[PDB]
Amino acid sequence: DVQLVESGGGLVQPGGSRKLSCAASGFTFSSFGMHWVRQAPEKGLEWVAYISSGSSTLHYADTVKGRFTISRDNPKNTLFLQMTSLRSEDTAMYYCARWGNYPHYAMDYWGQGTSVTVSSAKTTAPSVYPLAPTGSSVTLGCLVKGYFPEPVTLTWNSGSLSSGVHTFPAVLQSGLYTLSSSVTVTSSTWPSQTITCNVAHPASSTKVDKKIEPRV
Amino acid sequence: DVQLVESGGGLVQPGGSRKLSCAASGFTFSSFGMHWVRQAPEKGLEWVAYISSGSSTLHYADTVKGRFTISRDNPKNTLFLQMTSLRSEDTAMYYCARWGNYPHYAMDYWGQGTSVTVSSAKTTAPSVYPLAPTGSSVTLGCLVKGYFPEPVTLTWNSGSLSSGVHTFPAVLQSGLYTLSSSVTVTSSTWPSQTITCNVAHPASSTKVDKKIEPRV
Amino acid sequence: DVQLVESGGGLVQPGGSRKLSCAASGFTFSSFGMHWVRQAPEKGLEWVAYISSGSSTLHYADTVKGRFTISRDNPKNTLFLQMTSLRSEDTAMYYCARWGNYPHYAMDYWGQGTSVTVSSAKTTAPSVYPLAPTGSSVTLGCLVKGYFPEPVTLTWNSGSLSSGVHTFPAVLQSGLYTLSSSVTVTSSTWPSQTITCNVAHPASSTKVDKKIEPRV
Amino acid sequence: NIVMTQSPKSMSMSVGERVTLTCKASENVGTYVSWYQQKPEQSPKLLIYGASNRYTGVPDRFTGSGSATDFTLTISSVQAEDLADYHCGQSYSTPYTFGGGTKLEIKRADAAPTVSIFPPSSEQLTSGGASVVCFLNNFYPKDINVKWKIDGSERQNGVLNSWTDQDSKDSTYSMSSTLTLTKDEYERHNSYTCEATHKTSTSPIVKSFNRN
Amino acid sequence: NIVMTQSPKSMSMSVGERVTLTCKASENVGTYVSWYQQKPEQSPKLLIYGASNRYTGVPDRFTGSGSATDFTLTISSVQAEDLADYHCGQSYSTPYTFGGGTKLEIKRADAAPTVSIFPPSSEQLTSGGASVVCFLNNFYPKDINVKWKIDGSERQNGVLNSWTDQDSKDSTYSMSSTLTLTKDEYERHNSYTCEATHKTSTSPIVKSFNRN
Amino acid sequence: NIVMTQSPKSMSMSVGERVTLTCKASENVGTYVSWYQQKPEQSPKLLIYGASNRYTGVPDRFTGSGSATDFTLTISSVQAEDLADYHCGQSYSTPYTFGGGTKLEIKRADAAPTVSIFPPSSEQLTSGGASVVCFLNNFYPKDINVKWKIDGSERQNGVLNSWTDQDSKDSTYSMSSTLTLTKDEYERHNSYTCEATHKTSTSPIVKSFNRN
Repeated sequence: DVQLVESGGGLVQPGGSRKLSCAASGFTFSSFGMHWVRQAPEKGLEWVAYISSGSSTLHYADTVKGRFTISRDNPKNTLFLQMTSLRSEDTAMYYCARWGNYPHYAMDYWGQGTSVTVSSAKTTAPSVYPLAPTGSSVTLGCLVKGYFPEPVTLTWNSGSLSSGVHTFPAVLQSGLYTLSSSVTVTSSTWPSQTITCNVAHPASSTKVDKKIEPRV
Repeated sequence: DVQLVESGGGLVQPGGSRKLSCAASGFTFSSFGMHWVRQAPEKGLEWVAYISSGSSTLHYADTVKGRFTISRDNPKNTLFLQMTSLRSEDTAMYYCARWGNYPHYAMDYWGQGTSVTVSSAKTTAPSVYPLAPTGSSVTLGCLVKGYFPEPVTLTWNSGSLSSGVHTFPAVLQSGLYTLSSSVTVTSSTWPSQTITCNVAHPASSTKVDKKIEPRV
Repeated sequence: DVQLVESGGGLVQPGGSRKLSCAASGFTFSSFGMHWVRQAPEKGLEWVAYISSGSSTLHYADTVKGRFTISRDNPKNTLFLQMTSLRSEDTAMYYCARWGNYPHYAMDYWGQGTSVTVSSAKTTAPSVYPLAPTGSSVTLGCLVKGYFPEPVTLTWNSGSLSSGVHTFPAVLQSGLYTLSSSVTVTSSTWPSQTITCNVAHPASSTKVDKKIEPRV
Repeated sequence: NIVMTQSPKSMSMSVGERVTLTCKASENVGTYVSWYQQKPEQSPKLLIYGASNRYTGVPDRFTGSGSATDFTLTISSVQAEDLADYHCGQSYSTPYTFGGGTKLEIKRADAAPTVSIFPPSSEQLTSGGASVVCFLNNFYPKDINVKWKIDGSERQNGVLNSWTDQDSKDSTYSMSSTLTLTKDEYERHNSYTCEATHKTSTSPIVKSFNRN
Repeated sequence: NIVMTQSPKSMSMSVGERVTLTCKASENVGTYVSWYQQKPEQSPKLLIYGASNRYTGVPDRFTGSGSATDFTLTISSVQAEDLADYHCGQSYSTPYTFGGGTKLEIKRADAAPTVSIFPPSSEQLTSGGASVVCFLNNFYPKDINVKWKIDGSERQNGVLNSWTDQDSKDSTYSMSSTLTLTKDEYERHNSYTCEATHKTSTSPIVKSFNRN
Repeated sequence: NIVMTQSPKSMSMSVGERVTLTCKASENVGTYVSWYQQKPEQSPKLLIYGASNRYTGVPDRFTGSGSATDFTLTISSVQAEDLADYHCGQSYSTPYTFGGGTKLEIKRADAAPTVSIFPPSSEQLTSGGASVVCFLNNFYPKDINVKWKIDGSERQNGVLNSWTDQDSKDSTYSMSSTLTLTKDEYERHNSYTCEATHKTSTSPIVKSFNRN
């Protein structure tokens, strides 16, 4: 079927530049207009740019005009977004969408989204701290502190522990992100069977595991 | 010249299913009827199935009718055997053969054979034990015990020791196979130059080397 | 699909001769012009020779004219390069390529490359020396010295150790090649679990394993 | 520009009931409003085109309506899997524009938060940091107010609050509250307390420990 | 079904002599019998087609004959490389059928077996197992009978016997005989013996050791 | 001959950014320039034909352009898997010719080299040889200068330097430096030192041992 796949996201400094790609398959690419639409951390969808099937009619949102250029390479079935003079407010998840559903034109198929963060903050792995505490149940935790950019991903016992895990959305303080995660386990079997939070940070290729040790 | 190559063999549980392939080259594949023929551990050749050049006339042996299907993909020059409802008695080496030699129709070209074992026994690496013992000559040995499925392959000093090596055909006891191998070496130079039996078991990707140490 | 496979590479003395082969399948061989192109150790691609589908139009690069002959055997679907009066500068990886992509003629399909070394140096296995050294991590090494011709291949614990292995490209000194390889392992588990570098030298069928022993 | 005002941005509805989402345009549209559903991990998916046509595989429980200036998405009856962000959108003139979105949530029975408090780990302390953490787990509704006290005194400097989205398992919320201190200050006080105000309690729910 | 009865299944012939293999059909055939040679590692190769036509690269020493119900393969004179399995086959009606096959072997001078016996390795013992192994090497003819004794008593439970095919080097046979015991039983007896009966000996050939 | 001058031979670009590779011909071409990508282990693969047509399975991020004398390959945006050698090529007259090639690498953050030094093994010594080895691992950028000292004196005779290509894991470089001595000379000096100069350090990075 129709397939749209994106890449090129990442961290860039303000005033910087970057180029996103959107690969298409399962339809005649050169017969459809295509869109870029974005979605900020808070948030909501925002139309960015449109290009007709043959790259003749191009349209831009007011806030990107003269900074962004949208283009396509029809032989290679690929849609592009060239971003320059980047501002903080350009921080968003970027989606490509097909202008299909003829003759009721609509964004019928969307890519997966590729994340762009625009900041002068640099890429930093998190520190990771175990949070130890009758109950029958006991709650344990994992503090993930001072990383950049978003995201981090959290698992407990490498995915084995599912239910009762709450992973809280990150918050920015003093230039970096912090989040925490909690898990609930049986009180009669802790600590005699081990609990580990695993944290990975895509942007810096960092992975950390942390056993939760008891303390009175 | 005419080339026929097979694959798809392996271990399957009774009642299971499997598909064998036979690749052809060096002749016009779509102009020949093809056969599958099998050969059990004990043994003898047995005709399994026939398919005419254009897949219109198909024939089956009585013991496979309604369980096996023979087919071909002429554009890809490939012959197939689809096996289902597998029994123990289907355990065999499977060959494909071209129905050529017109007008004296005969199975003129054969593939290399691909082995099918049908058993509820599971894949297990062997244990490997050195057998140490005036002679001038001394005989040493290698015991390969409790593996499945067949085969294992045996070498001594990695192929360097050739003559005087006897590797005995496997025997099934208590659900698994056992075999042994012997080699004869000069008495004046053993143990001062080392003798090692090397055992490899295809089905489990296992390889084992074992030095033969003296003992009174 | 389209398949091109080469062979015939190896070591030859200057002034010597050699013949490379390129097998074709998955297309109508006799309907395409074919090329030989080469790539030296340093390096870059270099066009060597062209032959039209029916062997009537042949072209040669200036530096090979009168020394090399390109030919083909259409019934056997094979392309050849006959090399004579070999110089040092003919040392290269040799590729065959199909002249396809009609009507936008281009080298659309390439063989895997077969290596030709032209030298009066003789085939020699390497000597192999373990390089032993707090860290948490410890770095170990493997010195591969005085072999010819290229290449050698390096693994650690027979492929089991992957990440952190760096194998450095060979350098020629005093007529032979030398290279080294490094690996990083956990400091708490060395030497109590063993580390071995394995070296193999295709040209001389030599294989060497070398455990890394500690020393103060 | 055709401005789309979507309301409410947040809406809770009991299973079996009727959800209504409104989208008012600043000027008139077709037949050119579309609706998109966006589930937590995923990209928006087209739900309604035109103003009332369902797209492939969209349940009949989803119906869009309206004309001119005023459009609606109604889902009757709401089911557990309808939890998502819903966005209206005009396809009638550039610039194409979207509403601000609506987060649809399941209404359920009130639940008091289960609270755990955690002193800074020895590993953070040894690095000079001192974050104290309070988990407020499995509560409903989502509005909750957390205050931190140090030796009995309120402290709003260095407090990070974070809410999950509605949990698929039990439709409850959870939130995390972190008081960020330096070790030098942490070592100078004795007691740490997080207090929360929530619908299910007349008095503040309190959790405390003494540093040791 | 056209049943092919091939005899003998096993046949030995001295180099220079005449080998004859018979294949009788349960009903009449062409001109549709073929013969196949199968060397140890390999797939069958077509040898005779029709009933008497040689296939490409088949030595003139190979001749097939027969008609109706009764066919033959004769190789005169047999050479060392003729060692193989030979299979007859009818191509005249489905189901195509094969004979049971004949194993052709070189006849040679009698040879007494050379016997070695091996106690269980320390490595097997430590794992709880106890196989005792006897090699009976380089003998002819192939028929041989092995018995195991434990403390002088015959034991046929746990005995695995295995014969190689004829050895290309000297046309002799070798066989392996393994007595499988548990370590608990092995440790409870003192002496182990394999005894073999063969043409080259009026008395049993014996090999023994005492456990230590 | 149509000479193709390709520049730069070496180019580093941050992920997300724009790579541009130029190819200038000594005389005018079509519509006959092609581009090839060659990943480390493999043969060249056709990337662009004509001057701007993508070949099967070539990502849209790859675009070629140009005419007459001047052509370009641009990849926007560069991704981790774009690391390769890129070659331009004219198909317009014999002799068909290629550019010298461009090695595309990922630009990343500076990294100081981690250095290990190794005395000659006892096994080499016993054979009369004495190579001393320095590993300079996981650094960026790739330019680095290594000097060897023996008893404090610089020595450039017998020094072999070798760089890996960019590492797929972390986009760093590593290099090896070997000082080749005879054992007779090695035994006559006390201390061996490799010193390196790199962007990440104002002073030489040094690693040393005393022979024993």
